[PDB]
Amino acid sequence: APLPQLRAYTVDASWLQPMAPLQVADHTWQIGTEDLTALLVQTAEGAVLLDGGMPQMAGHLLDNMKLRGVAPQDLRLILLSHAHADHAGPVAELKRRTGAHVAANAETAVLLARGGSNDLHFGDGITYPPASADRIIMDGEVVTVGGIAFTAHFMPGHTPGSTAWTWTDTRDGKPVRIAYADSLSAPGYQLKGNPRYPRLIEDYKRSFATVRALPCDLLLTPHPGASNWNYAVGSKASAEALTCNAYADAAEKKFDAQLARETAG
Amino acid sequence: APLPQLRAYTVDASWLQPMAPLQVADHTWQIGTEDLTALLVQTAEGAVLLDGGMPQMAGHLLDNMKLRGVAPQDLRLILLSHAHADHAGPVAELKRRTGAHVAANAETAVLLARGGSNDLHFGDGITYPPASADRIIMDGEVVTVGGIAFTAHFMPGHTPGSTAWTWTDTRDGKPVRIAYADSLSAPGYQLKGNPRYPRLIEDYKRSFATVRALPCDLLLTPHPGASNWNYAVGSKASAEALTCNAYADAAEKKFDAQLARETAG
Amino acid sequence: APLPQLRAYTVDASWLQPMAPLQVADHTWQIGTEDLTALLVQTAEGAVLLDGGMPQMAGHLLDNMKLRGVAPQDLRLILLSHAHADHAGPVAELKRRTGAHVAANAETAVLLARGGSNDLHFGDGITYPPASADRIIMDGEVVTVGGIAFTAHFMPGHTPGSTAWTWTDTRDGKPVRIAYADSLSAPGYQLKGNPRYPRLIEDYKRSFATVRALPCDLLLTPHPGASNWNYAVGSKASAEALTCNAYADAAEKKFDAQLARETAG
Amino acid sequence: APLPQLRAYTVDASWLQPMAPLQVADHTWQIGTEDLTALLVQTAEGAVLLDGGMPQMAGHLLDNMKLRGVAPQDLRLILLSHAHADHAGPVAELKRRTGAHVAANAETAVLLARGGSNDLHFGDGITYPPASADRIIMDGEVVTVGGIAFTAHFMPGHTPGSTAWTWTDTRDGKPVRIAYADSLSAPGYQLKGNPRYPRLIEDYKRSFATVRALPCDLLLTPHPGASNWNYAVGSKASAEALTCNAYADAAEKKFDAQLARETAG
Ligand SMILES: C[C@@H]1[C@H]([C@H](C(=O)O)[C@@H](C)O)N=C(C(=O)O)[C@H]1S[C@@H]1CN[C@H](C(=O)N(C)C)C1
Ligand SMILES: C[C@@H]1[C@H]([C@H](C(=O)O)[C@@H](C)O)N=C(C(=O)O)[C@H]1S[C@@H]1CN[C@H](C(=O)N(C)C)C1
Ligand SMILES: C[C@@H]1[C@H]([C@H](C(=O)O)[C@@H](C)O)N=C(C(=O)O)[C@H]1S[C@@H]1CN[C@H](C(=O)N(C)C)C1
Ligand SMILES: C[C@@H]1[C@H]([C@H](C(=O)O)[C@@H](C)O)N=C(C(=O)O)[C@H]1S[C@@H]1CN[C@H](C(=O)N(C)C)C1
Ligand SMILES: [Zn+2]
Ligand SMILES: [Zn+2]
Ligand SMILES: [Zn+2]
Ligand SMILES: [Zn+2]
Ligand SMILES: [Zn+2]
Ligand SMILES: [Zn+2]
Ligand SMILES: [Zn+2]
Ligand SMILES: [Zn+2]
Repeated sequence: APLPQLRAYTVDASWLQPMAPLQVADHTWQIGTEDLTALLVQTAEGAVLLDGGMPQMAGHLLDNMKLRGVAPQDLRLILLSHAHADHAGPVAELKRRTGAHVAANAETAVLLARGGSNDLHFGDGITYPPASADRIIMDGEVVTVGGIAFTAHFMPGHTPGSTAWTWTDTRDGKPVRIAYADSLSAPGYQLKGNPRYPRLIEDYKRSFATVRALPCDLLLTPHPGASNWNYAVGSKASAEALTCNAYADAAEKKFDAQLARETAG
Repeated sequence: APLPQLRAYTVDASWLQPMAPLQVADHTWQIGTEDLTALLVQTAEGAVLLDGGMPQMAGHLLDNMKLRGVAPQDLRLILLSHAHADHAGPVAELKRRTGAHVAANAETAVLLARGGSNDLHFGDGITYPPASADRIIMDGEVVTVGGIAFTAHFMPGHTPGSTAWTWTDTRDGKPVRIAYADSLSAPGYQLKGNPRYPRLIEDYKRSFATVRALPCDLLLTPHPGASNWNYAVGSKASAEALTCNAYADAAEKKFDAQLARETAG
Repeated sequence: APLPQLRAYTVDASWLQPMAPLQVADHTWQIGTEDLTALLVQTAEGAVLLDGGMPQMAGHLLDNMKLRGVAPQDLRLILLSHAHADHAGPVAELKRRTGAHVAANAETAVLLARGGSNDLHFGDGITYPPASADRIIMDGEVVTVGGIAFTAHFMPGHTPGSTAWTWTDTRDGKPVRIAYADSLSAPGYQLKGNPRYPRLIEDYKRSFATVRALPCDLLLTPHPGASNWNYAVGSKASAEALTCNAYADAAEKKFDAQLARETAG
Repeated sequence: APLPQLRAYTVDASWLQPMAPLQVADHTWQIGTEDLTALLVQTAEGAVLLDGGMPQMAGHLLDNMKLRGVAPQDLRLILLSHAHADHAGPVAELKRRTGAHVAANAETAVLLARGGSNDLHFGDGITYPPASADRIIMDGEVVTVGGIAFTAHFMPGHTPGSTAWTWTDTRDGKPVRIAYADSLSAPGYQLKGNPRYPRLIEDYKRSFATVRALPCDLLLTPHPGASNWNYAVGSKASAEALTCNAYADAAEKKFDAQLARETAG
């Protein structure tokens, strides 16, 4: 009996179902798929991309940027929620084709440079082309493009580098404080006494409190279902979206239930 | 219609068919699979590994090292023919589990650090966990472990970093100059006017001449079939093996035929 | 008037004054200089080095290891307090000459890979040869060599990656819990409203509390004066050494005074 | 007697003597110092910089770009002759402040990522802030910005990664084939039997022939004196400049004389 074949990272079809740009606020657009968020923020001096989704989405993102009037070279900066294959997948290829810089904290930088390999929980099961961060970000640091200020809020747990990004856009007239909060799932993770992540539970617990305190007129998440968006319904997409408070509290109830189950079995 | 799923790198079963250590000379053993070479050289001051095969072979290699009396921490150095998934696949994991250093030329180092992504010919189709080289090697440089001297001979073409490694072992008494020459295939490559590799044909042509001039009492290749080894027949494995001259000349005839076919269609 | 010349990183002579190995406990030795700590821990299966001091100390460290019976290849692992030139200076050269692996957290890893350049407070004024970390460590993770367990305790502030390392040695018979706590200085730092380190004050404040809670029968610090060691007096070197509590409290009083002075002027 | 202090990399004052932009052709300007070349090429879709000189020149270069109408964000690409402190010195800082990408061959990439440390001949004596290459270039590859095509010609010797860059500009009307050829010095190098560079002499010899064959209506070199430019005399700066043939032949005569002297003593 030979050694087993490598097994591809396959996802639900809706994670790979392309959509046209969906306007979130005056400068902010969802340009990823129906089930993976990729936010384009268009400024007077270039564009910012927050997340890119799966590795095979690079061309779709560039197509949607062009629909928005954004040439590849106009992308100045890539920001990330966390460096897993379904959110940072196409970053290497996007950098090559745009000249964009990547800004991320040290934890996200080292995982991205590994292509998601040697993941604390997934091992080498879910990888993607490696990419290097060009600017290292600290907790609370402000990154500014075209006058739009993006603030990082560290929320470790789902990954050590998990980050929420906040910025204030407008809706026609009035300001809208947008919060792009990272995932709070723990899919198949060993939570208690994890030798690769000894303070995992403490980090999640603090991250729930960080999410609750975010400036947050409008919450978005890497998976739209996590904050109750429906990208397929256009102008009704945000209607049932959760607050940052409700997102944190639902995530913590799920976490507490999984911890109790882990303690049981 | 959604975007396509990622597709795993699958190979012939014999590339993943484990074998027990096969002795090549007094200190040198084939410890990979029936169809992928991985050479262990055991010295008074630790072991050297030349190639590791596929990513999922790391545990098999460590098992065979232990059969040879070589504990994981006793592996001092990893050398590579070239940094493709089926030859350098398990290098990252081997480094983590042994403390070995990797020595390679600059071209092999940059490809390895990318996990084989953005390959000049394969793109992102065939990747593996990224790894960093700890020592950069120049053409003709000598690497010595436990008194055994390994000499690098650059033979670019199959990859820009393709390298032949030579060393002198013994067979009971008499010296045997071993040549571990890299692959000379060009699988699906565009050879002529390649914008990612403008001097590809010149490099292959020079590499044929480098292989012909190697010190070479015994030739081995990353794929045993390439030099006419049969690892499944034990002490008869090397009986029909090619000389370095015959390997180079057969590879150049194949190359010339493919170039003429490329020129035709 | 031409642009100014580059200016070397010069230190007090005692930071570069070599000393013979000074035994701290049964397996632990100070092998750096009179004014820079470099701890060698010798185990049944190889040695661990915690810090190396200045870049030009590599040969002195190897000389002292040899005096201890430790050949260069016997060094298995390098640990760091923080990645500044006077503590991590010779790490690159030590790795090349020993085959050791470096283990560090993500923050220390990214600063080390920059050679201390683009430092949040020093800019490019104080740099050293870059080095890569081979294993990324999480808060509370245990690294074990030869049965001796080293636990990391993150204490950000002096650098984002600042780390205390703890292990239990023996003194003849009885156990001694050693705490190698990092520096808590803020030399010339802007503490309040620092755009490169927005949560600097919160991190220092938490790090004082982390240091107070360390398992700590014997405290050592990267600069011996910081914990009131005198490496020049041999067996009396530790006599007046501070507890972890006193070190934290003295450091916090200094920090509070500097913050008040920063608030004033 | 203590260990010696670190010693700064100091150069002649004229290597740090700033100058205003000196026009070389319709799109090409010398914007470095009187004694260090840094070429700005201005295109319809952004600027290219070839070399930057010393680390402390970053601000001077940005000042000269602004004089040319080139904002920091308008710099798209940095190209290098070779990755030594006096030519690639400010690359890290320029990348941070412009968003430019660096393109270089694998040898130049690995040396740049080391900040020039562990240099084959200089060791750690001459270092600079490390920087990463964003695009790896092959021999003869064409890099295009704003329709202007830059071709790389490898000329190893001074460093393994030494590269000549060629492009065709215009002088008012007529085309001018510019050749920016790298240094061919061997300052204090051991040429014969160098274990860190065994094929050094063969590489230099081939590089003389590469330089002789360059498309070359106008030659420039990293040090203007090497090709007999005088940047201080404005429109007469290129009057006595050497051809590519004469540069190669003078460099080879110097090399041959140094080799004979090395063979003697
Ligand atoms: C298993 C996932 C997937 C993996 C991950 O990022 O952890 C990815 C590697 O495949 N992405 C994930 C994430 O939280 O970001 C996870 S969890 C899953 C995603 N949508 C679902 C959701 O959020 N609901 C509220 C139902 C659960
Ligand atoms: C297509 C391959 C495979 C790929 C490669 O390394 O290029 C790998 C990525 O899947 N390894 C390869 C190599 O030359 O190293 C190639 S060529 C193929 C391997 N054994 C065969 C062989 O060498 N014969 C003499 C029949 C041809
Ligand atoms: C300015 C330093 C020097 C610099 C640093 O590491 O920050 C280095 C870059 O030069 N190392 C330093 C450290 O805290 O680690 C600092 S502080 C200085 C060192 N010994 C002194 C001390 O600790 N006392 C209790 C008097 C103060
Ligand atoms: C010793 C140098 C200096 C060093 C180098 O790059 O090698 C640098 C590290 O300090 N740069 C150098 C180079 O060739 O690029 C060298 S050689 C020196 C520079 N101008 C002179 C010259 O080229 N003449 C024709 C007189 C000789
Ligand atoms: Zn995830
Ligand atoms: Zn996800
Ligand atoms: Zn291959
Ligand atoms: Zn192969
Ligand atoms: Zn410090
Ligand atoms: Zn210090
Ligand atoms: Zn040079
Ligand atoms: Zn120079």
